[PDB]
Formats: sequence, C-alpha cells, structure tokens
Amino acid sequence: ADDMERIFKRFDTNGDGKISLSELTDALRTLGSTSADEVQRMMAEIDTDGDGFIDFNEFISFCNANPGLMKDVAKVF
Ligand SMILES: [Mg+2]
Repeated sequence: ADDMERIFKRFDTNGDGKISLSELTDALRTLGSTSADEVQRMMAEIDTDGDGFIDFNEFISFCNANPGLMKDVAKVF
C-alpha cells in the first residue's frame, strides 16, 4: 500500500500508464498548493522525455527527491 500510488492515479482518470505533468502543476492551484510555480520547474526534473506525461518511476522520482512539494501534496492524498 503506497501513498504515491493514489495521487498518481488521481490524474490518471483515462486509464493510461502515464499522467500529464503539465496539468498537474496547473491543477495543484486548486488543491490549495502555494508552490504551483515551484512544482512546475520541479516536475521537469523527473521528466526525462520532456513530454506531457509521467509514469510511476517519473512521478516517484519527484517524491524520492524530497523537493518539498509532494511532501504537503501527498499529505492530502
Ligand atoms: Mg515523462
């Protein structure tokens, strides 16, 4: 039972293997996140294909990095 799994599936409402990393940073604004601007530049780190999608390894790399964004995000997962 992983926490990052829930959030990862949160955006994955299309039954896909990846989730848009662009809509995330822009979506966090609704979650009440005050780092939507910092997350936008952070999500780019996990993205190695610079595409509008991220897999489990990508999304995870964000948390494993402990940047300080997913810390508060996963808290409301
Ligand atoms: Mg990617």
